[PDB]
Amino acid sequence: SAPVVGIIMGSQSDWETMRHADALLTELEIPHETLIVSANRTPDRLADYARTAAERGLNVIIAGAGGAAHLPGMCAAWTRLPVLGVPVESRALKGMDSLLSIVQMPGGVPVGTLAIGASGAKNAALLAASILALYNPALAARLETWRALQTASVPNSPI
Amino acid sequence: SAPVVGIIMGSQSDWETMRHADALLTELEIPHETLIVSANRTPDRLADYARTAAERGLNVIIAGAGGAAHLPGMCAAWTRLPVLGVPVESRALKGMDSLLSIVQMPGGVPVGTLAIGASGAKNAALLAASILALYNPALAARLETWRALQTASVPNSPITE
Amino acid sequence: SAPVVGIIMGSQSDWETMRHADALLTELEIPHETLIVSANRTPDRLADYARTAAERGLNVIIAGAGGAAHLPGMCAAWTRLPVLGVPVESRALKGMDSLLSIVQMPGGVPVGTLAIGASGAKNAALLAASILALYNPALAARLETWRALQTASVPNSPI
Amino acid sequence: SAPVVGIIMGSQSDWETMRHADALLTELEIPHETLIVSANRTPDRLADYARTAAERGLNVIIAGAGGAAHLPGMCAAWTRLPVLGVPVESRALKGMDSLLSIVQMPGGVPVGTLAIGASGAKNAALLAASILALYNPALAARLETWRALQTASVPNSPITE
Amino acid sequence: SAPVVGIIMGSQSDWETMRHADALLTELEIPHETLIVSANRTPDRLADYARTAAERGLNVIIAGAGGAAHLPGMCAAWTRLPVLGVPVESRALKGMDSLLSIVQMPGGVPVGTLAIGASGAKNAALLAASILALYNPALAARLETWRALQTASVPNSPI
Amino acid sequence: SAPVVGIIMGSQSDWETMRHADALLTELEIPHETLIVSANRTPDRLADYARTAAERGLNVIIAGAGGAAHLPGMCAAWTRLPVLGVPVESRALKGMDSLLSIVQMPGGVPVGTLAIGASGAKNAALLAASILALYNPALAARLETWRALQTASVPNSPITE
Amino acid sequence: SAPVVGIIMGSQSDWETMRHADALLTELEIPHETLIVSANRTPDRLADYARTAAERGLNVIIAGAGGAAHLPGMCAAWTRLPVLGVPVESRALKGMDSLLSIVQMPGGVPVGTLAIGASGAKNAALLAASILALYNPALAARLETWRALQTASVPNSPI
Amino acid sequence: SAPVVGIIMGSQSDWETMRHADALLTELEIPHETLIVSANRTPDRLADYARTAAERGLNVIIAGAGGAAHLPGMCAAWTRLPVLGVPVESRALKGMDSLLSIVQMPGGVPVGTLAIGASGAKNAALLAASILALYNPALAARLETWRALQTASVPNSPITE
Ligand SMILES: N=C1[C@H](C(=O)O)N=CN1[C@@H]1O[C@H](COP(=O)(O)O)[C@@H](O)[C@H]1O
Ligand SMILES: N=C1[C@H](C(=O)O)N=CN1[C@@H]1O[C@H](COP(=O)(O)O)[C@@H](O)[C@H]1O
Ligand SMILES: N=C1[C@H](C(=O)O)N=CN1[C@@H]1O[C@H](COP(=O)(O)O)[C@@H](O)[C@H]1O
Ligand SMILES: N=C1[C@H](C(=O)O)N=CN1[C@@H]1O[C@H](COP(=O)(O)O)[C@@H](O)[C@H]1O
Repeated sequence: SAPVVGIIMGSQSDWETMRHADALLTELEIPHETLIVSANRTPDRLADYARTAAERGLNVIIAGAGGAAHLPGMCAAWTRLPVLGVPVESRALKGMDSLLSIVQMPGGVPVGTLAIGASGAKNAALLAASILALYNPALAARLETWRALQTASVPNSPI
Repeated sequence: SAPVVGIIMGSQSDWETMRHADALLTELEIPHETLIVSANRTPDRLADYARTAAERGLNVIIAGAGGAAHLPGMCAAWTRLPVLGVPVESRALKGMDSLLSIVQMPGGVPVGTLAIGASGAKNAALLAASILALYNPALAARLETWRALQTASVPNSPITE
Repeated sequence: SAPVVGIIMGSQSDWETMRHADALLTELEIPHETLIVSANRTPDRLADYARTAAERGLNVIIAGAGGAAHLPGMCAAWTRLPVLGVPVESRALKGMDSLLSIVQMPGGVPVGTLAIGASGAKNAALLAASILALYNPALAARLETWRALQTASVPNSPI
Repeated sequence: SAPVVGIIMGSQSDWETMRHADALLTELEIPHETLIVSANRTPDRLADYARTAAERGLNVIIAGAGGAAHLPGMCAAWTRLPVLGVPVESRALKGMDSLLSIVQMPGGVPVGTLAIGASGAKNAALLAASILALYNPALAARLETWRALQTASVPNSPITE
Repeated sequence: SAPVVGIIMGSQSDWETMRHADALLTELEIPHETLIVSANRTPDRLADYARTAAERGLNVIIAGAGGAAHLPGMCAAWTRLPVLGVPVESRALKGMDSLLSIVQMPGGVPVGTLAIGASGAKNAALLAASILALYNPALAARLETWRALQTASVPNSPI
Repeated sequence: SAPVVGIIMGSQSDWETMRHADALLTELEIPHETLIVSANRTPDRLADYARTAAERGLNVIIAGAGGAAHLPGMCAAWTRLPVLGVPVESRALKGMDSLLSIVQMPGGVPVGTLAIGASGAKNAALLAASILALYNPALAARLETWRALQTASVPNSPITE
Repeated sequence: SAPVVGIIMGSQSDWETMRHADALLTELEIPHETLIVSANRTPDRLADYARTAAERGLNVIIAGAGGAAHLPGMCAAWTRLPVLGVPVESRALKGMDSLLSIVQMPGGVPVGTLAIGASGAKNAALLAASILALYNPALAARLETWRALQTASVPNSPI
Repeated sequence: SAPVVGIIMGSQSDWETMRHADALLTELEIPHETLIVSANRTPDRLADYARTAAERGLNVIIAGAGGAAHLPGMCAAWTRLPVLGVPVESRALKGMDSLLSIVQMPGGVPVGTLAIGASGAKNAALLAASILALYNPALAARLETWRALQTASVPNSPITE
């Protein structure tokens, strides 16, 4: 019942994108928390959140942000847990700024980066699930089922 | 000594980049295998590798590729295991083609992507380590020590040649 | 009556773009099939489709996909037939990601790439027709007529 | 020994790239001609070449060009034959100007575009081969053998210098 | 009364952009013609148009096109007259493809390139006017007046 | 021998690029002046130059600049004469910053932009020549001869080292 | 009561973006002026404005423009005062052209550049405030309060 | 001799770029400190530095970083002082990743960004100088003299090797 995955995002504006990560984890019955945390506007909140993640029982953190998107990398800077990053698409640069600021992390501080937008958010949840599946047979089976349903449900011809 | 991490790359040319992932895993004492598999040139070899990864005991796959990089994504298409992708720097487009071909995976088939080049390879290994550390106390301690040393090793002031 | 060209696309989302390829082939009376095939979501479906293409009588394959667009290159990886690729334009990167993932194929596995979007889809069909025309006089004549009508129909002044 | 494939390029500078297309066709025993034709600098030469390609027996045209690359597109404008385009890498923009100028053809005038550089030239020849193989059993067998050898020749593990 | 400037565009689709060039020339009372000419769809029409431009009395040609935009450069390839190019903005790449295909012309075949879109079209007309002004005092004066009105009409504060 | 074309550049560093414009004008026998003027570093020098260009007899101004290239645009802001701009290649961004800073002029202040680098400088001179040729029969003939020679000088087949 | 910060923009079109800078300065009670000044259309107006800035008592200038955006750099070329630049997002290149034309200034003529768009405009005002705060305790306190309210007001969870 | 400007950089590798900022401040006689602080690798070190900057007497912070450059932005997150950012050129992406990671700060946390590379470092120091000059007549005169000399030092015509 206690969250094993933490979904954090730069602002309310990111919810439209990050909700796909939330929905996916719920579907796979993965206990998690969903919060707003800004690296630049709430730096101490991030430090505390990331520092204590492991102690609170979290195993994976999904972080999403737009623009310069410092959130994912800074979260990874304070936690030893795997951090997955979702570039949130934005008006001007369509998430290209977010993508580079997240994926180009220096050696030593990784952020497993997913695609820009909703699909990236969804995949961050699926990637987190695949990580948890390594030591949770029940979840692993549910993940196998989800993947199998995806493959089997793709139509053979367009409508 | 059974491998828990599989490092695959599209070619020998990618090794200069992927060797950094191999070195880091060895440093952290994580048993792994290193192979060359091309999605575009040896698709059946990739299919066989990816389909049997889980049953062979692998827990994480690190895939490196450049250009129209399809290796990580296709590997992820055949395995339920987490797949981490490393964009190998390309000559003309400096790895931008590699990056987009890897990171822009459709919803439903994830590939955790790392930085272009050596730094990415190193982080892919560190990310796989943090994944394995979730259920390996010994490795977790080793990872912690490694991270802590990195931070304490950063100089405080610049050296003027 | 048996299809000599196969139009495959990553998902239903690509139909809005790939229908232009379909329409063009029908106009030129080129027998063909139109299907949904995902390299990442239905890898085995793609392997089987591409592997058996030649045996089924297909001469050219038109493949369209958005995002990382692995479909065209992976199809070419399994078939000896000419594979033409159409980058499908997408929200964030406007098909630039799709273009690079398709056109930058390594030496040994070609994908004749067309423009991003509807025009690329239309041109993939026209390119496939020009290939088939090399050994089909009737089609070659119809293609000559289509090209001639295009050139002759361009207005001399804007409205 | 009549040519069935025509390899045209904008300049001598493009030859370093296009020679790879020439070499591959020769390897597959495909009769072809190799010429220098510039759309921007020798437009009338291009018009003559493209208009007569079909009547001269050519079946596929491989065109290489860099910068504001118009050679492939204009060639396609005058011939009904399939035209394959090879973006030659440019100094400043690393071939991005070459790529967009070639691949972004308007609906109605196709140009099958290949990768930037040598790899593109090689694939343009392989693509032309696969086109010709549709109605040439002998070439088809040769192409098949070539592809099969490429796949079997890929190493299984990396060499550590 | 005979046109001294020719405005040519790739297709009707470009009119929304190229009309700004047309409007500007009319405002400055510069005799001109406005036509649709496609380098790729009507190659012979372009060759003939460009080849005969000088003989017909044209002094400057404004050419606009989107996508690969071969029109401006190919026009310059056949005429000795100054050719000005306008990259027409397009759906996918926002005219970046058009810009590079026009501005990156090789040494020996120039195309004076203007900004992407309506402003570029307007400026192509103004640039053509500044060229004609060099040997037409009446026009030069009207151009001076237009430039003076532009500068004087800029508000001092936003509304 | 009064100059009719003015070639200005932001710095000595830009000369390697702009010398190509100077050489071409001299070749076509077009009297011109070549100076260094920076919009960002010598704005008043630019203002004086641009305001008096027309009264000094100049007919066309060729301006070269790199980086946040403002020289061509600001020159155009002060003169009614046609201003041609040459984007000088930049180190990091390979001239893309130079290109956009020059070509994206607001409606009302034109700058005819040429290719990044040497080719652009050469074309700026050729464009200025074609402008001057409109009312100079002698130059027109020289320009025609120059163009015709360029086309006839293009090789027909590639040289294989 | 006399303005200590000058907000200048390329045209009325930029107001939608630059108003955020205006609003921010008013909120922090920083006396300022808001004007339209075009480097390319009103060069002499800019020269005079920038040259006299210091004499008029201005301490910081915020300049915003789209497209080639010469305004910020040219303003900095004529004044010794700190000049902050805001790339205004535009149709075609989404402000990437504006960003490079502003940030890539040569050594010797700086322009502190902010993000593309509304956020950049807002931040230019905040940066100007932080500069003024260095020698105005009352403003410094109000700035501390504004920053504190920003941090404290960020929600803990998305709605 | 108390420092009023703080120059921080992510690594020793960034020094080649940031030394230009150090040199300019020293030239203008502006007391400053130069340190190495990484946002991604020494976050706690950055937090301590940024939080105490104001109380330690610093007035302006110049931060240089490359790649996923977070140093300037995070420093700005903890201090009310103006923070100027210098994008350090990166190998593959030539500093574009550095630039976007720095300049695209969210509304509410400003970072005045300068050009990619050395020029940016130099301008960051000049910008900090102009800020300090607002309330330092002596420095203002020195800055004025410096600017005036730069303008008068620009050559009027190019040197032909
Ligand atoms: N860049 C940040 C910073 C961070 O945590 O890195 N705080 C949030 N952002 C991003 O700022 C962007 C716009 O936020 P806004 O609508 O609150 O102004 C969002 O994409 C958010 O993720
Ligand atoms: N990238 C792929 C993968 C493939 O086959 O390569 N499967 C399909 N896609 C692309 O994913 C994009 C979005 O698909 P969606 O609306 O089903 O989430 C489409 O452009 C589709 O072509
Ligand atoms: N690229 C060309 C080619 C040329 O003349 O270069 N013919 C026209 N185009 C461009 O094709 C684009 C789309 O045209 P369309 O709406 O007729 O399909 C237009 O921007 C037009 O300028
Ligand atoms: N590029 C300039 C020039 C300048 O001052 O640098 N004058 C104004 N602009 C920009 O031109 C763009 C479009 O202006 P417009 O709507 O008046 O045509 C605006 O973003 C404006 O900032």
